[PDB]
Amino acid sequence: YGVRESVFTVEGGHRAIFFNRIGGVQQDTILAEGLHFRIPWFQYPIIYDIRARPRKISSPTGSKDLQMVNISLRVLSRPNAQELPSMYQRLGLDYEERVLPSIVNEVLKSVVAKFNA
Amino acid sequence: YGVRESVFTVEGGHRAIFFNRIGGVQQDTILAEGLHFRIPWFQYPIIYDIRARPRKISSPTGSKDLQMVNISLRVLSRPNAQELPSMYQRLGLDYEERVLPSIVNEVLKSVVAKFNA
Amino acid sequence: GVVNSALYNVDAGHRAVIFDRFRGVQDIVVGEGTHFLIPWVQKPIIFDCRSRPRNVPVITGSKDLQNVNITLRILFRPVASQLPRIFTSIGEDYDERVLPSITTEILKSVVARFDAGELITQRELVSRQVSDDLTERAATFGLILDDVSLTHLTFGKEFTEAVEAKQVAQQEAERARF
Amino acid sequence: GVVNSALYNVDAGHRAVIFDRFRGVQDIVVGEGTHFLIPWVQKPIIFDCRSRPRNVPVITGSKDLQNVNITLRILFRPVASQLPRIFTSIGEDYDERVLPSITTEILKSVVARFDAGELITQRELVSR
Repeated sequence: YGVRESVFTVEGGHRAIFFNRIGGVQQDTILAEGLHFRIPWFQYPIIYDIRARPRKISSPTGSKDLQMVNISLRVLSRPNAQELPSMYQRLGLDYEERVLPSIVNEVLKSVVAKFNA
Repeated sequence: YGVRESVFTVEGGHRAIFFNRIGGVQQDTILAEGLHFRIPWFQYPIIYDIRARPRKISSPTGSKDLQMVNISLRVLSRPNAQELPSMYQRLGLDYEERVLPSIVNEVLKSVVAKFNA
Repeated sequence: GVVNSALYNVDAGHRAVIFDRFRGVQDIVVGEGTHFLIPWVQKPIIFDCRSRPRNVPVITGSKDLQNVNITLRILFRPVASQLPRIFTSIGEDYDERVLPSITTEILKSVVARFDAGELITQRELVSRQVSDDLTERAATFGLILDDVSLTHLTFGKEFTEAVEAKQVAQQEAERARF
Repeated sequence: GVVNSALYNVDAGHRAVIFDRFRGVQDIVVGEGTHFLIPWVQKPIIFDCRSRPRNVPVITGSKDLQNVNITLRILFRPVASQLPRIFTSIGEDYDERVLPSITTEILKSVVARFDAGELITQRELVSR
């Protein structure tokens, strides 16, 4: 626990916070790999630098009576350098199956409802 | 032990008619949510789990037509805590499930026969 | 008995009725006060009664001799002191094999007042009728009639045929149109 | 972890509604922090406010539809300040008892409002 939780040198350059929730200021910053050290218990590990994962989200949809067609929209999901301070509190767990499905799908519905393609 | 022999603690969502079976009548002593006096040797708790309890009931019902169709209601319900002794004297600590099929089967059927449902 | 020899400790809300085996059954209204309990099985037996449901239908013909079955959700609460007063017959949990006769008499008189369809389109009317008939006979049993439901209507395959055929007639109107 | 106990080590959403044992609820609800929770003046009734994406399907009709299949994803949290009330009125659940009450009733009425083609036309306005 404690020792490894405090270690923050770690070979690499990844963006991740060890957020001191007991006083919520740190939230908007990160620890860069190559540091050391932070409080194992009061501070909590959140991954900001999330790699560009190619998530394909697909959905059939139509317009008025126009036949339903399936849009294939793949998302690369770039790293969240300064987006996790809110994302982790809101979602915490991987957004890829929590809010990103709506972020894509609801838009897809608007797309074909307009009639394209 | 002795603590339980003199008092009873409910964290929430539960009542108990501390009804004196042995030497007197104490049914008015309804467990207030939390710590409340009762002596099990003489005074027996009739415990009611008064939380928002669901129950989906399905039944074919009538209409302004000869057609009957299956309509269903997810009965969320709470026993009326402050009147537990009354119902306890009438129907007892199972009415929360036994009275509902006498209730909903006419709530629905009356309403749906008045409409064309 | 032993722990309740000279004592009884009235179980109000559970109505333990004392059956004076020493003299047959109690002629005293239980539990109107602490009662002496004779070792020769003059002892209380819990008859709380309490939600006592019986959801029973009765096969009967209708105004047009249709096979109507309505599961009367019968619900009795025996009158607090009267059931102890019924010691000449059933001081115990009033025999639920006797009670369904209330429906075999009443529901048979109730069916053919509405022929099926009238109930389908008008529930409350017949529901109140049957609840009043049941209430009168519940008084004859010495029981409090609780909300009895007129429900789960089986009425006639000729009517279900007629209503599906009614929709067929409408479907044919539109089908022939197009 | 030894320190994880006693000291309430906790991340996003795990709102340990703090109760005494028992007269009522303590003035505060905590789910992001680290402090002691002694279950006599501090009972840790954790409601995980971490958002809950529930895609609830509904098969229904409309003003003229008979067979339309409509799935609704609701992402939600519970209100922290109302978690004490929830605890005494619903329990440790803030969903599953009431999840259908915020999907089924609404969608049945909403789809009844719209019709063949207007569900399709309105989209985000049906969702509105």
